[PDB]
Amino acid sequence: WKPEDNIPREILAILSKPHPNYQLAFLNIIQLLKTSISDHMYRMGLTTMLITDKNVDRNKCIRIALVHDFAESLVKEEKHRREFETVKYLCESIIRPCSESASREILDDWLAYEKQTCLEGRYVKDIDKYEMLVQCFEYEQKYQFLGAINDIKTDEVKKWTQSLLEDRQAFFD
Amino acid sequence: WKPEDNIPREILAILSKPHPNYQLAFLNIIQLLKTQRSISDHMYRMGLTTMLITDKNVDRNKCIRIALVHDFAESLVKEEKHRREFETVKYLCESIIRPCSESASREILDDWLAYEKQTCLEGRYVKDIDKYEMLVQCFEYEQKYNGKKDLKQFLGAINDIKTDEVKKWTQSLLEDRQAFFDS
Ligand SMILES: [Zn+2]
Ligand SMILES: [Zn+2]
Repeated sequence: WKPEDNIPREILAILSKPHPNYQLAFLNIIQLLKTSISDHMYRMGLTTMLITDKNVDRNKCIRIALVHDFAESLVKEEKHRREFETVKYLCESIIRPCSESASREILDDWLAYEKQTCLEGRYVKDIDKYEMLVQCFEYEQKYQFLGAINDIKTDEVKKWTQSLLEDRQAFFD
Repeated sequence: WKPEDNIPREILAILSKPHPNYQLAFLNIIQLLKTQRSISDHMYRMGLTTMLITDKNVDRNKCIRIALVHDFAESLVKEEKHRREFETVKYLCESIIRPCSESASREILDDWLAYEKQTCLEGRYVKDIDKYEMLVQCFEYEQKYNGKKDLKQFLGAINDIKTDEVKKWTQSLLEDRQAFFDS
């Protein structure tokens, strides 16, 4: 495989020339965030700000909730590896040139989500799930949840889902 | 006028309710921000753009937050228009953010204030980037043609940028656009 087979032809052309415009190349690879996971990650980022837990840097939480689904855009056993190498490629062939801190921190936050070596990654995955719960509920509000209270880690988002389920039982009747 | 006018009823029902689900209501308010002048997508591309700041003297966390909130007063939208957005941010904070995270309320209010009215370096950077990506938009559009172009959005860009770093980005971009038109 090759982690450029999905990078468009002309962005590849932009980066290959010596000392390219890595910023426009980024704002182009991102101006592709609409296929719409851009809204998804943005909404999750805004949601992270509501964590009561004192043991939280919600800034890293936003970082995680802004970069994690942003990997599966290009790209399982082969996946969460080759996704790792495409994140590697974006970090070291786009971000590392014109940004020192960002390449490192971005990769390690992507891992912090894709291995959950941090409480923030756990919160962000909890949110990727609980927002979808909200969406299923607000959908059937015009007319499936699957044990998802078990499928939540943290106690805080567990309580969020508990409130959501109370509202479910209110609605149906 | 008052901000409650520009708010869907379903959410107000979620709110004048005993044990209101403030998180669900916040998620609803966020889920109807998908709309452009999408603005959720605009703020997301902003959020990932601001991470490309290398002015070591900048809190890019506050940058990402200002970016992700600076245009959030937009479900509730002629000097009084900014009055309405200010009262809107305040209404959303005192009545939706305070009742579930008292600190996030004063974080969001002051991040929005740091943007629209400038207060920090992070605000300057986020504003410069809202202009920069619009410039990228216009250039890609102009590229999909032989030119014209659509000068008028470019006349005088390097003067609407306040930071050195984004001035540099914009200089590179204007160079490449002149290269396009030299063909
Ligand atoms: Zn997701
Ligand atoms: Zn903006």
